[PDB]
Amino acid sequence: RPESELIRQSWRVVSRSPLEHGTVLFARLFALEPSLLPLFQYNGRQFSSPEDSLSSPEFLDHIRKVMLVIDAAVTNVEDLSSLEEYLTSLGRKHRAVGVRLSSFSTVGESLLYMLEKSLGPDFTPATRTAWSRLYGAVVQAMSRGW
Amino acid sequence: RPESELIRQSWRVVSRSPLEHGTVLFARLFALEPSLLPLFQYNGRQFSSPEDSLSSPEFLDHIRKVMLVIDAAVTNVEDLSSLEEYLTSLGRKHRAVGVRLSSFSTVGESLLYMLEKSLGPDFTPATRTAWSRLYGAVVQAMSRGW
Amino acid sequence: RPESELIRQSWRVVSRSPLEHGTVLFARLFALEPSLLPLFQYNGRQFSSPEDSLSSPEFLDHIRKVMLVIDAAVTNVEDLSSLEEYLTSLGRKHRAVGVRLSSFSTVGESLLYMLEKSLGPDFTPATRTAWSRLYGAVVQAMSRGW
Amino acid sequence: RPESELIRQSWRVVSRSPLEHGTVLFARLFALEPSLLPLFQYNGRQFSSPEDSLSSPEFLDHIRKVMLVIDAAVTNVEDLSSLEEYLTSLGRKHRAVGVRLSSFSTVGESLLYMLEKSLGPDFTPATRTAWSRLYGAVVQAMSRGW
Amino acid sequence: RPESELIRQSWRVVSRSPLEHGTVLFARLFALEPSLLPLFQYNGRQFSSPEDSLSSPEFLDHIRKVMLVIDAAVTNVEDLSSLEEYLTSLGRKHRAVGVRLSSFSTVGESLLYMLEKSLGPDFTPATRTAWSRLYGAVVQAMSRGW
Amino acid sequence: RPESELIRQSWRVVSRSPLEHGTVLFARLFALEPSLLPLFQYNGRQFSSPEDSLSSPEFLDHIRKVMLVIDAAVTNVEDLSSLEEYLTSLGRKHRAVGVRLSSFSTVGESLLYMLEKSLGPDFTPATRTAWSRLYGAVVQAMSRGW
Ligand code: HEM
Ligand code: HEM
Ligand code: HEM
Ligand code: HEM
Ligand code: HEM
Ligand code: HEM
Repeated sequence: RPESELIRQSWRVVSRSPLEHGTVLFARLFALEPSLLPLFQYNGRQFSSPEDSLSSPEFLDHIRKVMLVIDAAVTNVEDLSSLEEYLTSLGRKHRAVGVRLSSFSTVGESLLYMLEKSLGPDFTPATRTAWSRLYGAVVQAMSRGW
Repeated sequence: RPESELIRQSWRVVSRSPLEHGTVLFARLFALEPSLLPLFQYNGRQFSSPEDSLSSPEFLDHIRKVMLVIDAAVTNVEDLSSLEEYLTSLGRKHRAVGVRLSSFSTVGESLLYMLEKSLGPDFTPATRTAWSRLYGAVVQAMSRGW
Repeated sequence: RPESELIRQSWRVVSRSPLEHGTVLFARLFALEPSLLPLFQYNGRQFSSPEDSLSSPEFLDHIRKVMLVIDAAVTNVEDLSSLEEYLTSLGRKHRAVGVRLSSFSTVGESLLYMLEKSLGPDFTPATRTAWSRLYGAVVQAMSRGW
Repeated sequence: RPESELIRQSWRVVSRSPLEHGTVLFARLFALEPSLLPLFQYNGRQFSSPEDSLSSPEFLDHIRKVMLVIDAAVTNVEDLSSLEEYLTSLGRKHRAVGVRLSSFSTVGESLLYMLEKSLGPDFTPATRTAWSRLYGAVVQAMSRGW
Repeated sequence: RPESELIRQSWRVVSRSPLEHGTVLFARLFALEPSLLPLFQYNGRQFSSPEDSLSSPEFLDHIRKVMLVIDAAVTNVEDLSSLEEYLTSLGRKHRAVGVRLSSFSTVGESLLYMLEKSLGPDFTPATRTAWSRLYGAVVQAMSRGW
Repeated sequence: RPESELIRQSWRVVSRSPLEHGTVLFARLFALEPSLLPLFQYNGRQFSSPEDSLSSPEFLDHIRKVMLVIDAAVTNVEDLSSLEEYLTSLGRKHRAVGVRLSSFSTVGESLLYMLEKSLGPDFTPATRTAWSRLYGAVVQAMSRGW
């Protein structure tokens, strides 16, 4: 894939500061779909507002985990089947905790939003399409699990 | 069930003032999912904002009805099969008016939110888990209807 | 004042259920001006969302207090100078806790909103103007205090 | 259908200024379901806020297209099978771009909202029911496509 | 002023469709400051949500009036003292209806937002600064009135 | 001051990760007062949504600056007059860019919110009061400038 280098080059920016960038992704996600806020429950409490999630060490650690799994997809962008079973197992964990398959698009839109805002003019049409394809391949792998 | 007493003890607080507590539950529900606001249409009009629903006698009467059905679940917590057909009939009514099965989780999260906020430190881990199980049993009964 | 009976007649509806109606007024107030939410701090904690305030016994008791002071204005609508010093003392308490004079209009708009929604077609033009005048007279009395 | 004239008479108001009215419909749609905002992507960019969509010529042109297709349904209200294949083809296009069948209700609620707000007292019970039936027939035609 | 041509050239875009552009400005204004929504009251009713304002013929006519007064400022950009008394009289009307001097900045930010979104890359730094200066001169003229 | 150690001890938590904590403070600030979003304009563009600010390197650098100035107040908590002229000069800069004195309370509430959420049960009554006093002393110093 020639778009493998578009993904690698565009991820370098974000990968140097994964929590700041992941913070944009989750801020966007809760602005688009605040009904996902209750899925993140730590110490038996529900976040009242999206800004409450940003004060939780557990939640910020969850952001870091998400960013490491996207980073792994980037590392394996030229295949992606090297991570197939890890992603199917990650999908099984999602279904277990009550996440719906239909919510995948909103997370993808939040990731694309975060990339658009970080790269500016460098988030070219080809770069956008390459990320949509990567994300789609990741979600397909995770979808085996429902 | 030993958690039957956790449910009964925790419901006494809320059951003494069902409209105030139900008001928290619906306020939370519309904050998490404002797309449910149009399902409550009285006198051929749509609520523009969540606060509009709180001014409607019909809507507040709907809150009271919801709270009485949760109260009935509490009264029958040691079985729950005593209410099985009433709940299946309630499920049929829901499908009829356009409510989706997928919205059950958001209502459950709103109920758990209302209980967390009312009980504070008394909403222990065991109490939380007991309510999730009760609510799950109620939704399972209602789900026969779609 | 002939509008004294418009105020008395229109207040009877609301006065029979002061917490439900006051709940609409404060729900509207926080929807219009969420920056007022932090002024209501009980047990050293800030409400994260407007729906959090509706779960607080202290806050609901504050609503009841507000509704009793509007009720007192209605009781004294034919004069209003009978309550002048009580209202000036209430104004002093407001300035003390950090409330700004400029926020009076938003509270007035929330009260008028609550009355419009409760009375429907009975909230005639004359009724609206009578309430605006009463509220203005109340705020003038309270404004001595800043 | 006798409600054919209720639909025609009520549409004349809106049809004279299709962009202003369509603007209400989409403003309502994004207020109820902001997660639909990312589906409208032009020039490789995502709208950050609903008000951003109203500044986009492409988006306003999309509103005009939607309003012309509702207008065509009105023109063919006495049958509706004259437009069956056009609507099935429109449904296929929707599935292609990632729109879910479940989102149809929210668009219907936004259309009914726009009609209620435009007609006021002229949006009688019979008029409301006639539009719900028309919209339902349109969505049924479009649903063949998923 | 050499920035007189930057203002004239940038206004031509917007002036051809004043209601669509004014709609962006007011949508932005209510998103930034929803407490201004109650100031626009027609037929003795308050808008519950910003989208309600967009359904009101009176409100859309108010948008057109605002856009004509900005257009007049553009027409007189090389002086602006030709409109001094009209603007002072407009300021007096504002104070009368309860608008605060402090709200001028938010309206200016909404206008600049609308211009940024309409012009894109054509809303250069010099164009931005020229509009800020024009708007400031308009508000100074209107401020005599409080 | 004995509350000097309450401030120092409570700041250690936050001072180790100033951007994450500052991010909570600004997220809260924009949730309470979205009309402050346009004051942060970089590269001649306005943030459409609060989440847009979190993607801006300039804005995140502004957060770091704010956190360093609060850190300086903590370092000088036993006097605070050691920073008097720096703070008066910072106040002059604020007035210059259009910030209002009245917005100080909302920033203080956002800071207290961030501290409450970071410390949990360690944000005792005495700790809360100590921070309110420090913040008040800072704002008093900055207020010379308007
Ligand atoms: C369908 C949309 C999604 C939703 C609603 C969702 C939500 C969640 C939730 C609620 C958790 C558990 C939180 C906790 O208990 O700490 C979680 C875990 C996680 N998510 Fe997602 N998620 C979605 C998609 C994704 C995607 C697309 C990825 C990246 C490939 C991802 C990466 C992760 C990771 C790495 C974890 C930690 C799993 C573990 O505990 O081993 N998620 N997600
Ligand atoms: C799936 C999530 C739900 C949604 C979206 C929903 C929505 C609705 C709606 C729109 C109505 C009709 C309103 C009216 O016309 O007055 C209704 C009725 C009602 N709901 Fe729900 N509901 C949900 C779940 C529940 C649950 C979990 C309970 C409690 C077990 C419940 C209790 C009731 C009751 C008691 C009624 C009145 C039924 C009757 O007319 O006989 N609902 N609900
Ligand atoms: C200017 C707009 C207003 C704001 C921001 C405001 C806010 C507040 C706050 C923050 C409190 C103290 C809460 C507590 O510690 O429990 C309070 C108390 C109160 N307010 Fe207001 N208020 C406003 C106007 C009014 C008006 C117009 C009335 C009715 C005439 C009113 C009636 C009351 C009453 C009766 C109390 C309780 C006072 C006491 O402790 O003795 N307020 N208000
Ligand atoms: C299920 C709810 C719906 C959603 C989420 C939705 C969303 C969309 C989207 C994302 C597009 C493409 C935008 C673009 O690329 O410019 C579109 C196109 C369109 N929609 Fe919808 N839509 C829905 C239902 C409807 C309905 C009920 C109608 C009217 C019958 C309608 C009329 C149209 C038309 C006429 C187009 C242009 C199609 C073309 O490119 O040929 N949509 N819609
Ligand atoms: C300070 C911020 C402002 C606020 C809160 C505000 C609000 C209002 C309100 C509430 C009205 C009366 C609505 C009605 O009854 O129909 C009005 C009228 C109007 N405004 Fe503003 N406005 C502001 C600034 C401006 C600016 C900067 C301009 C353009 C120079 C402007 C142009 C107009 C015009 C032309 C009218 C119609 C006046 C008339 O009745 O003769 N406004 N405004
Ligand atoms: C009154 C409420 C406040 C508002 C609305 C406000 C807003 C702003 C704005 C708009 C800027 C300039 C942004 C830029 O161009 O990058 C700024 C700068 C700054 N603010 Fe605030 N601010 C407030 C209070 C405070 C407080 C209480 C502190 C901490 C003591 C603070 C610390 C700073 C610092 C350190 C800077 C950078 C100044 C420089 O350029 O030298 N601000 N603030």
